[PDB]
Amino acid sequence: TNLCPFDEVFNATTFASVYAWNRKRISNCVADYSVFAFKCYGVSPTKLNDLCFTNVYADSFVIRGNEVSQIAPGQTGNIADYNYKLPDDFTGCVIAWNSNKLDSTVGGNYNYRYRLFRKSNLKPFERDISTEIYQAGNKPCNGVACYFPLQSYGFRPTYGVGHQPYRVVVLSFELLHAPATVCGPKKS
Amino acid sequence: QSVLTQPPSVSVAPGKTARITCGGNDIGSKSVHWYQQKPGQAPVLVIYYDTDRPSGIPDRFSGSNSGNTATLTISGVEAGDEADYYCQVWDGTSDHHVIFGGGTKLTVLGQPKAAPSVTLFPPSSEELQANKATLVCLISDFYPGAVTVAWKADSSPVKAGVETTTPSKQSNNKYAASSYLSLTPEQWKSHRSYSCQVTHEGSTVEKTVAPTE
Amino acid sequence: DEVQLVESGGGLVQPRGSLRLSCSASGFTFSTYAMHWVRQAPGKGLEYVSGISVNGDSTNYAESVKGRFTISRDNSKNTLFLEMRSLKVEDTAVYYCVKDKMGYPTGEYFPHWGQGTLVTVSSASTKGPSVFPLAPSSGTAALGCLVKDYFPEPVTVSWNSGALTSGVHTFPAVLQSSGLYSLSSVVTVPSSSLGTQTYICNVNHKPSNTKVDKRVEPKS
Repeated sequence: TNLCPFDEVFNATTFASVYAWNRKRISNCVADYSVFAFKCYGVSPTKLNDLCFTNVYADSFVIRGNEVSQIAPGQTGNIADYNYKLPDDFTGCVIAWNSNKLDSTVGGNYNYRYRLFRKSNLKPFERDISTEIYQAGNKPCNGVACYFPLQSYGFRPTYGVGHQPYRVVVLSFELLHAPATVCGPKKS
Repeated sequence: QSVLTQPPSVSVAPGKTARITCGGNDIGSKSVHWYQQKPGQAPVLVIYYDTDRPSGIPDRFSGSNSGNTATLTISGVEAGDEADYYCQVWDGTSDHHVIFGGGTKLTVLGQPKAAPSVTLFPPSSEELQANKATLVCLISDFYPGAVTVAWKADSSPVKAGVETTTPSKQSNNKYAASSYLSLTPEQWKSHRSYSCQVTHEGSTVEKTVAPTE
Repeated sequence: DEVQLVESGGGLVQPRGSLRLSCSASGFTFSTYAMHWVRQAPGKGLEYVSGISVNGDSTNYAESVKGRFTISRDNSKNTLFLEMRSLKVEDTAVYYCVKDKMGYPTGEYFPHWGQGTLVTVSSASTKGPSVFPLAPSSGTAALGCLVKDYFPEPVTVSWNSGALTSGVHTFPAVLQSSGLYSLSSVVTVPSSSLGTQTYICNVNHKPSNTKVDKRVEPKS
C-alpha cells in the first residue's frame, strides 16, 4: 500500500556530480510510474505498472545534454568509461531532463564535476570519488600536480543545449530468487 | 557538507518501544543505514536501505524514511539494546561522502533511579605549599549515568579549570564520576568558599568547602 | 565459516610520528571485497577514514587525512594496511577495519566491522604522579588520596598495603588538557578510628617505576 518515493529522488533539490552519483534502493512499495529522454532497456515501459521486481535501484547525477546518450548499455566516452557505466544486460529505464534553470548560475556552477582521467575503465555500476593525481608521464607525481582527475562543468545559463546541465535518474530493475517487493498498482 | 542530526540521548523503559530519529535535507532522497554499538563493542549494522534488517537482527528493530526524518524503532526494548545508535547516508555533493550522524545513546531503565552521593575535598596543605590547588569532587552511586557538574566560587559560576569524567559503572551496578577544579592558591584563598553543584534528574546536591584551614 | 576482522598495530606515538595498522581478514574471499577504515575518537562518533578497491587500484580518503594516511592491501596474505604519517593529536581514535558489501558501488554501507585497535597521539612523556593526602573534616568519615599529573596509565591504588578494603572507592582518572592523568581514591572509615588508626594509601605507577606511600592524617 506504500507509495514508492519517486518524488523524493526526482524532486531532490540538489543532485550529485556524475563522478559521485547517489544510489537509493526502492523496495517494499507499490510503483506508480506516473507520479526529455525516457529510454528503457529489456523492459516495456507501457507495462511498467504491469510488472514486479525484487528491488529497484535509483541512481542520480548531472551531465551535459550531449552526454545523455552515453548513459546506456555498451556506450563509450569519458562519462561511460570513467564516470558511470551500465551493464550490457541492463534492465531498467534512464530518464533525463533539462536543468539549466536549477543548476546554472550566471557566473557558473563549478560544484558539478566529471572524471576526465583514469587508469582503467569503470566496471558496471562502479563509483570513484578519489582525488589521486593522474600520472600521464613516466615520472611519478609524488602527490603534486600530472593532472587533476576531475574537471568542473561550469554551468552558465548562456551555454547551448549540448552543454546545459541535465538531471539523470537511472532506474535499475532487478530480479532474484526472492519475493518481489516493488510492483505496479495493477498487481498490488 | 551533508550533516545528519540525531537526538543526543533517548531513555526508554524495558518492554516499551524506543524511537531514534535521523534528520537531514531531503533525507528521503538518500538511503539511510543504522548501526548499533554496544558499550565496549564494535559497530554492528542493524538496518540497511531504510527498512531491511541483516540476518541475525531481531524483528524488533525497524527502519523508516520519509521527507527529512528517518527513524529507527526498537520494540520490546531489552537491556542488551542499550547502545550507541548511528545513522549513515552517502552524499556526492559534500566532499565527505560517507556521512555518520552524531549518534544516539539509548538508555534502558532497568534499575531504579538513585540520587548521587557527593564528597568535596579542599586543596591539601601539601599541594598548596607546592604552589598548586586542586578541588576534588567525588560523585558516586547514581542511576542513570548522567550528571551535570557546576563549580561556583562563592556564588558565581566557574568554567575555567574544570575537568570532569564520564560516568562509569561501579561494582554495585550504579555509576560514579569525579570532577576537578584547578586554581592557584591565590584564587583559593581570595574567595570565601567554593561549591560543587551536582544536578541529576532535576535534583541538585551541592557541597561547599572554605579556605579556613 | 564466518567473517572475521582482527586489527593490530595500535599504540602510543608522539605527534608528527608514524604508525602502521594491519587488519587480518578471514571468512570471506578477501580479493573480491572493498576494504575501509573507520575511526572513532574517544567519547565521540564515527568518522570515515579511507577505503580501497578490491584490487587496490582505487584509494579514497577523508579530507582530514588526505596526504598523510595511505591505505594498501595484500590480497595474497589477506591483510589490510593503514600507514599513518605526520600524526596529529586529533588522530587519536579506535580504528576499525570494515568490510564492504559484495559488488558496486562501494561505500554504501558497512555490514562487517573489526574489533578495533586504539591509536593514541600525545605529546606527554612519562611522568610520575604527585600524591596528596585528602584529610577528613568534621558516623563515618571520608579520607583519601589525590594522584595528580601522571602519564601514562595505569596507577594502582591500595590502602594500608591491602589490609583495608571495605569502603574503598578508587575513581577513574581524568585526561586533562595538558594530556596528563589524575585520579582520587577515597575510603570511608569510622569516625572514632580517626586519631587512633593510621591510613596509608599505596600508589604504584609502574611506567615511571614510582611507588608512593602517602600517609593521611586529620588536619589540625
